[PDB]
Amino acid sequence: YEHSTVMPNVVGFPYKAHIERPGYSPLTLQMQVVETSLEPTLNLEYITCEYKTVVPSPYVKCCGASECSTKEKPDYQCKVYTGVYPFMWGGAYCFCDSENTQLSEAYVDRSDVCRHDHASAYKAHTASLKAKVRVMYGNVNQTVDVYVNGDHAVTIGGTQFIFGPLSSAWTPFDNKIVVYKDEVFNQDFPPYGSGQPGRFGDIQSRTVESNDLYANTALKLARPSPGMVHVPYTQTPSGFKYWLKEKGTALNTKAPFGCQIKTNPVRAMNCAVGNIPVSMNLPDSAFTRIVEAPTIIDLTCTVATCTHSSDFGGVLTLTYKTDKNGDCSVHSHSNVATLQEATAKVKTAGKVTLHFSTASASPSFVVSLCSARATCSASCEPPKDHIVPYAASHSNVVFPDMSGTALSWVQKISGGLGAFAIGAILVLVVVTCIGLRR
Amino acid sequence: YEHSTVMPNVVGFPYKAHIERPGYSPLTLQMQVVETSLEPTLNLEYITCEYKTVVPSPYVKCCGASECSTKEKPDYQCKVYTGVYPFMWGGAYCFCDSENTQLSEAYVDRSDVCRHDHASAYKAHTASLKAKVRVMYGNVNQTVDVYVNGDHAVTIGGTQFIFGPLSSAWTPFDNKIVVYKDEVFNQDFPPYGSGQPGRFGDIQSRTVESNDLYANTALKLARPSPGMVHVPYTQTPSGFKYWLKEKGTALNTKAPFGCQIKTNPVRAMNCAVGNIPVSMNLPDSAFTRIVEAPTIIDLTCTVATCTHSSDFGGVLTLTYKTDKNGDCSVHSHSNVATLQEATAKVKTAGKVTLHFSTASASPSFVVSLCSARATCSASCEPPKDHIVPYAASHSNVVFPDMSGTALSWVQKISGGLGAFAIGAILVLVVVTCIGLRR
Ligand SMILES: *[C@@H]1O[C@H](CO)[C@@H](O[C@@H]2O[C@H](CO)[C@@H](O[C@@H]3O[C@H](CO)[C@@H](O)[C@H](O)[C@@H]3O)[C@H](O)[C@H]2NC(C)=O)[C@H](O)[C@H]1NC(C)=O
Ligand SMILES: *[C@@H]1O[C@H](CO)[C@@H](O[C@@H]2O[C@H](CO)[C@@H](O[C@@H]3O[C@H](CO)[C@@H](O)[C@H](O)[C@@H]3O)[C@H](O)[C@H]2NC(C)=O)[C@H](O)[C@H]1NC(C)=O
Ligand SMILES: *[C@@H]1O[C@H](CO)[C@@H](O[C@@H]2O[C@H](CO)[C@@H](O[C@@H]3O[C@H](CO)[C@@H](O)[C@H](O)[C@@H]3O)[C@H](O)[C@H]2NC(C)=O)[C@H](O)[C@H]1NC(C)=O
Ligand SMILES: *[C@@H]1O[C@H](CO)[C@@H](O[C@@H]2O[C@H](CO)[C@@H](O[C@@H]3O[C@H](CO)[C@@H](O)[C@H](O)[C@@H]3O)[C@H](O)[C@H]2NC(C)=O)[C@H](O)[C@H]1NC(C)=O
Repeated sequence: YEHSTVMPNVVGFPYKAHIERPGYSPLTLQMQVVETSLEPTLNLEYITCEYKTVVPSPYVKCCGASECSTKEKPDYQCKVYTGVYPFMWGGAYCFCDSENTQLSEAYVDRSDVCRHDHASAYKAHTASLKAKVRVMYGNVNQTVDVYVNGDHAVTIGGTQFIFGPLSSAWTPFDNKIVVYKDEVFNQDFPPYGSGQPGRFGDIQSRTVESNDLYANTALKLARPSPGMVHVPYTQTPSGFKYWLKEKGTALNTKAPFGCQIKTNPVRAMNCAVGNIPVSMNLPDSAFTRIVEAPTIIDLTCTVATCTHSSDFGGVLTLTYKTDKNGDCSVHSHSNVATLQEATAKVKTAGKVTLHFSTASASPSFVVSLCSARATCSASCEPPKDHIVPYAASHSNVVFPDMSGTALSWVQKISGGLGAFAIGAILVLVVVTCIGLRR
Repeated sequence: YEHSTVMPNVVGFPYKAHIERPGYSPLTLQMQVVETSLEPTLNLEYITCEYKTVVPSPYVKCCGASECSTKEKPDYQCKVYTGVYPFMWGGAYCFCDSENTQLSEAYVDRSDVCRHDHASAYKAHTASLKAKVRVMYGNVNQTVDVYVNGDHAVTIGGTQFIFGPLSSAWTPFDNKIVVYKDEVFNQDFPPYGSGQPGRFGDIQSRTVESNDLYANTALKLARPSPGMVHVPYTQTPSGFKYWLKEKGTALNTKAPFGCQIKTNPVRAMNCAVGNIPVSMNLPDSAFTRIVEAPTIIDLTCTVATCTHSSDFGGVLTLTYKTDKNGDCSVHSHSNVATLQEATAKVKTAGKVTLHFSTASASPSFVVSLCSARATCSASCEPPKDHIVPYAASHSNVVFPDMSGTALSWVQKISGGLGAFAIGAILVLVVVTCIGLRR
């Protein structure tokens, strides 16, 4: 028996579906979303880590000269000075007083611990939703892992379940992403090969193990002081170490809809948005023939107490007359009130109790026990607690019924005004007819 | 010196850009797309391969009964038969005449070579382009590998190049893709866990190493014949073997725009569509001071022969008076004609020759030698060869100049008719003015 439904994408909300086969007693399912996971698709752009400047020892040439040699090193620098007269602890070598040269050399390189501490720059698009649902009906429990898209069928006790694509297409990750350890940032990073010194991305590597490196950190050599051997240099500080202390905010403490961001793999979890269509296919063994089900007649519904609070703040009583004692399925056909239980024990005593949760001043809904029906109306008083540590258990519907107190007053006033207008129109029509018949 | 341009995405087309700095002599670059690659993004769905049926030896219970036991195996079928009386070569065992029992057991499993011969079912989206552009100018000649999007800057001899995103967003891969060896198929495969027996996807595995397996081949057991031990069964043949014989076509021999499809990784190469914006940043050492370059005056452009064919079938001549000899940078400012060379040696003899390729009956373009200018117009005759094995070297513009023979005839006829109409209008105006003056 094929069936379909639409259920909210809220974690912990006890959705109940009612299936009415005409040759069998009604059946009630319960589906709950234990966990979700919004998995995006990532493409690595480059990898940034702190750099490490390498300064080889100077080559002081005594009584001669040396020439600069170019090399293919990241941000390589080389210069030759003239007129150096160095000194050491024992004395001063380079016997020639003035005709000596010193060759300074330096270049940048990736750090030693870059494999353990680096920031990745990604591109995020086309998120894929994956969920873990709990399905319980009849006497079968289970929890399953289902991809939320129209092409994954999972069977739970002979029933084939297909969870349709999510209603919305909203993702909390922008096009460009920077990932560091366990934090995700919505950042716009410079393109590869065009990084600026002192800021994020001064040195960039295509991959952790990639040999190629692009470095732009304004390394500049200076002339050594007289009578010294030190190879002076200057360089703008690391851009990664600066970005560490001035990155600002995150996405963990910034994401909308109250969903946590994690890493490895990057994903946003338990993130309440949209609706999830569901398609089923049940075998004949799930239902019970109508002859076995108890026969219920003369169903009347009364409400003892009501309080439109987050938890189940209502009590329901049903009176009936039965021939045998068995099991019925209880369902509410409107989303203004949600029943706590899905089955009840019908007995010859003719009285059962139910719990429901509502969020309107005056609810009106029809409840069914096995095959019977009954219309319930009640007056609910507001609660007293200001704040509670648990989520809402109702569908958040506030508009009262047309038979409520406020709507009754509105109806009475509008009826009086309409009666006055009708009398006015009748008098005017009578006068016009009398005038025209003259 | 920042510059920007737009160059076609055609392999082998010799695009030349003209950079005219106000303080320096003009420059002509040459860019060429040697190779192109279009890489989609794939998400593996499952793996399919030929199955193998495992039939354990029957358990014949002499003088007794046996009971079937359920197991968690892919497509497990077990049945118990009564009244069997097996036989062997020497004699029949199970002494009891009819109180025997045989237990038939069978189940299906992944084949032995499924790790070597299998087809992957992907989902392809958000293709990314990548090219290999050869850039040559002055004394620079190099080939670079570039990502064709606004986020990769590559330095060629001191100049920064940023190749913008492709103009169009056309990709030849549908949403769903099936890959086999070196062939890509545009196919719609059944969802995981809902495969049908006999067709593609009868057995599905989430990954080649994944332990779980979904199998649905309609394996059914039958009662053994009297006096034999054989465990009969019937099964729908493999779906992979049907698919290999009824897959139909491919994408290698079906893709538009004449672009080859290759596998490992999945990619479409040399696929001519759209335009590639190019951004540049040149240093001041590439140009030459206008004082050093020769001065050109009294430039006349005369066309010797023209034939609007695919190759460079036009010969051009330039006459000039120059003070000193050096190098110039020729260029054509209209895409009607495409020159072959981007540099000519000027001499005191005042005569240089150039080749161009055009595809219109009567072209009209303005050519510039260093800083001079000249307008060229010529009459071209069609070529006789019907088919040639090389691509067109022109921009394929056919509309002739307003000075061409056909448009000259049109202009003359329209002018005659307009003169007639103007004369008639004047006659009518004079007549009506005289009439109104009375
Ligand atoms: C031992 O110490 C003496 C100290 O003078 C060194 O003699 C010096 O040798 C250099 C290299 O041959 C000379 O430089 C040359 O200078 C001329 C100009 O006169 C120039 O044309 C050459 O190209 C070269 O640069 C230097 O003049 C000379 N000293 C003097 C005072 O003339 C000698 O090289 C040392 N030997 C060793 C093994 O250390
Ligand atoms: C379907 O399976 C789930 C999970 O096994 C069942 O939920 C489990 O319900 C039992 C009680 O019926 C829970 O045990 C008790 O939980 C309370 C929670 O405060 C704890 O204080 C007690 O010490 C005791 O452990 C159990 O925790 C709970 N499991 C989970 C994961 O929530 C569910 O009841 C099953 N369906 C049916 C119809 O039984
Ligand atoms: C040697 O051969 C004799 C053949 O007579 C075997 O005796 C057979 O033993 C089995 C033991 O299970 C008897 O089966 C039983 O049959 C009764 C009545 O049908 C049934 O109610 C029980 O549930 C059980 O199935 C079988 O009747 C009996 N054959 C007879 C009495 O003719 C003996 O087991 C053999 N010894 C071996 C194989 O070691
Ligand atoms: C700019 O540099 C490229 C390479 O960096 C030059 O490409 C060269 O192109 C010519 C022909 O287009 C190649 O010569 C060919 O060699 C093969 C070898 O079998 C021969 O069969 C052909 O008939 C032809 O002679 C040459 O190898 C190639 N240079 C390479 C690959 O290094 C290009 O010519 C340069 N630009 C200019 C204006 O010279």
